[PDB]
Amino acid sequence: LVREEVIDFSKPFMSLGISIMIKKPQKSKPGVFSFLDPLAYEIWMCIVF
Amino acid sequence: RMVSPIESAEDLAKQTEIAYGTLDSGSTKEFFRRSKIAVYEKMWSYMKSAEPSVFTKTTADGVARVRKSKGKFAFLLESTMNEYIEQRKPCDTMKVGG
Amino acid sequence: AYIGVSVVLFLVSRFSPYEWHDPPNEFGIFNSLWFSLGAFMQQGCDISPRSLSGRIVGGVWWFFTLIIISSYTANLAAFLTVE
Amino acid sequence: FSLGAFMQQGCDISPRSLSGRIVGGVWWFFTLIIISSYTANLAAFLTVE
Amino acid sequence: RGVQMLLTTVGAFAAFSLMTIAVGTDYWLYSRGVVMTHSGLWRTCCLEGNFKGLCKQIDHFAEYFLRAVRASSIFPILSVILLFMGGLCIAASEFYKTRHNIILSAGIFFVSAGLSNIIGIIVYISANAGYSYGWSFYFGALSFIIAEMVGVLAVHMFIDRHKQLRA
Amino acid sequence: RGVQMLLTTVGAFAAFSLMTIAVGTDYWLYSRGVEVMTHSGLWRTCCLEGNFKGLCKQIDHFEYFLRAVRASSIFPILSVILLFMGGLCIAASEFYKTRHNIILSAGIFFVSAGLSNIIGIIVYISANAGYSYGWSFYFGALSFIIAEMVGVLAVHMFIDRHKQLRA
Amino acid sequence: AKDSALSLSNVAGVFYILVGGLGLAMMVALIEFCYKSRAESKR
Amino acid sequence: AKSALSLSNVAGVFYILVGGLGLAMMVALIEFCYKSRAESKR
Repeated sequence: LVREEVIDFSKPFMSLGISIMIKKPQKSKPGVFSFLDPLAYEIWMCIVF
Repeated sequence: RMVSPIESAEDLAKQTEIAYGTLDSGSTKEFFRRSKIAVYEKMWSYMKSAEPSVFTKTTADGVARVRKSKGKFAFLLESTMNEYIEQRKPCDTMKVGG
Repeated sequence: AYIGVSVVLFLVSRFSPYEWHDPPNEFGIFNSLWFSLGAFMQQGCDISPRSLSGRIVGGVWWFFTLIIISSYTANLAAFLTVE
Repeated sequence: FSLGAFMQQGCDISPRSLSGRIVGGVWWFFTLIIISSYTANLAAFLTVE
Repeated sequence: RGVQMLLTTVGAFAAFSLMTIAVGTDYWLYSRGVVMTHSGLWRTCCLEGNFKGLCKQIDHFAEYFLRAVRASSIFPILSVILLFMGGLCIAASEFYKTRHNIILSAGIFFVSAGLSNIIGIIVYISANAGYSYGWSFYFGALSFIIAEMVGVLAVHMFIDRHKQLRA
Repeated sequence: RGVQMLLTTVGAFAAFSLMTIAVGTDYWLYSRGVEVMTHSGLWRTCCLEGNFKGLCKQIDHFEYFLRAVRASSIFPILSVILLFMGGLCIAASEFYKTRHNIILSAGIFFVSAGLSNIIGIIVYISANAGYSYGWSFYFGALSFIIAEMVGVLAVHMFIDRHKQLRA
Repeated sequence: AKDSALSLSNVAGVFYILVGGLGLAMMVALIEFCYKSRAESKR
Repeated sequence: AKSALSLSNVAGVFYILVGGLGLAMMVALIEFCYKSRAESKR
């Protein structure tokens, strides 16, 4: 608005906005107990029961 | 299959493990300060009272902070610049959400 | 881990004189090594520990064997599928 | 004994001598590797056509 | 019996010396770093280039717990301590030939030293994951094997002593 | 002997009370709903914070059979009923000391109760598929464990009574 | 465009569990032995 | 507003297991009742 009050703007030749930039997700170091990952925690609990 | 932690604005708003920041002085800063939308209200509240300060001197500093933070920092910036940086080496950053 | 498990099984099975009162069981060092090898291969039919401590050792060895062998098969399948 | 070991179906008797136990253990290792390879290659076949 | 005691003492000394050398020396791993270097539990030394022979303390610093346990090297040192205690028990057994629980204590110490050696090896390798292995790593492994064999010997000696008392 | 009666009665009461509290309370699952963080039980869901904090709302439970079973909560309630009947059998065994079949009955009830518990859990979690777990869920799990232990005790006591009678 | 051998770190937890179980078995056996030894000494 | 294997994938086998346990208890109790009735009438 401030600029438009002193100069004439054409229509937007390219539209943009505010966006979020994050580091690309990468392979995570396996956890100590990652060998339980294939089954859900509920499966293990019900197996014990 | 690698899944990003953040997928939208509200995802950033909900969590607190990942910090986010903008330029110290720029259009994004005023947009967040002056906003009237609850999600951006809570983002502005988090950002203004963030210790240490999440704001950066320049865009390059924000990009470097994102790259070196091991995914614990998210930079809010123009979509065009975000896309451009995403397509440049070392190709370790990407744009999320709308 | 195989060596350690076999040694600990022998120790907990045979050390105490209050059970000798012929040996209390069949778990010498040689028989402990045989039991551990068969357990890892998932083949043993011969003897299992009867004491609480021997059964703890056997159970943890069994869990280790299960996880390791499932991991081997799964990673081999992954190799072949990816190629 | 050899057939039961290969099919992974237990055993009535097990060798008690050092040499018999060497034979049994090496046969068991062979069986483990071969059966795992069969299952893995079958999975690879069924996954990718 | 004399042969068994001689073997137990020699094996205990061998395991203790091997573990002490493995902990003290700096040839656990060969890898590229600061350019091809050999590193132990504490230091990294360049074996080629201008700075050949220059050693630098390793910069160690759930993940924090692993890094702390690796930096302290609590488990290799605990294995050395347990081997020393087992050797002390074996030595003291001669002075007190009627107290048969000293042999049992020595056997327990040796088995526990082997177990802590296993834990230390696993922790070291896992921390590194986050190349090649040198002669001190295999000194530690050989120490583990000898410690387990000596523990088996000590337990056998305890059993034999109690069998003799029964008869 | 009396120690076994005491343990069985105390465990029966503990399991019954734990199951009743778990069925009655609302802290089974922590999730997000009506948006806002909420804690929900078998019947009600309440808001943990916001402008409606403290308000509770009946859960809208509507395979049709799974939905009906989950909504009725037939299996947790059946577990509570079976624990009550087992406690009644234990109490009655005091007055009729020569009727051993009461003790057996008690054991059976407890075992059955445990099994019912299992099914309930399996249904509950399954119904959630179509977060975190609160202390009511773990109260139910502990109730299952104690019920199985008390059933084992009661069966042992029946066996001991019949062995004494046999001699 | 937007378009292996599992290591010890993948299975470290099961090794820790195994060694902990070995230690627990040793402790249980030693506790029982000590209890029986004191009982024998008293009797 | 807008990996792991879940228990819903393997719920049927849990149901089968618990049903089999109930059936086993039922069979054992029926046999016990039959034998006890036979004993009483003798």
